[PDB]
Amino acid sequence: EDFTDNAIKIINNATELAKQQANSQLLPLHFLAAFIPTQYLKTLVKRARYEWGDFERIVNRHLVKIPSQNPPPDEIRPSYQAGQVLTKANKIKQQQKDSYVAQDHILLALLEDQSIKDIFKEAGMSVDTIKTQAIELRGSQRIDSRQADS
Repeated sequence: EDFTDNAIKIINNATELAKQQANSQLLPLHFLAAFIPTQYLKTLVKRARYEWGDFERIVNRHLVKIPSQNPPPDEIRPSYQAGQVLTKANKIKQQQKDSYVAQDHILLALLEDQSIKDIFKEAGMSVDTIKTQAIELRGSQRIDSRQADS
C-alpha cells in the first residue's frame, strides 16, 4: 500500500505518542490523538458546528489515562483494534478508488472503532455528523497524489 504524506505523519505521530507515554500498545486512541495539532480534523469539527476544545480535551483526558509500563516496550505494537483501524483504512481507500491511503481513510476507519465512538459521544458530538463532514469535504475529488489529502 502507498500512503499520502499526511497519512505517514499521522501513523508516525501516533507511534511517537505511545512511546513518549510509555504505553504498552499502540491504540486507536493514539491514531485519533495524532489528528490533534493535521488541520484536517479541526476543519471537520468546525464544519460540523462544534467547538474544537470540546473534542480536544476529551481525547487528551483519555490519552493521559492510558497506563504506563515500566520498563517501556522496546517495540510498540498495535492492539488488535489498532490493527483493524489500519486494515480498514486500506479497505476504505480501495472502496473509494483512491490511489493512496490518506488521512481521510484513517479517520473514517477510526469512526467505526467502538473506543473512538465512545470518545465522540462523551465529547457531546455526533459521529455521524463528523463522518458526513469527511464524506462531503472533497466531494468527488480523487486522492490521486501523495499530497491530495491536504
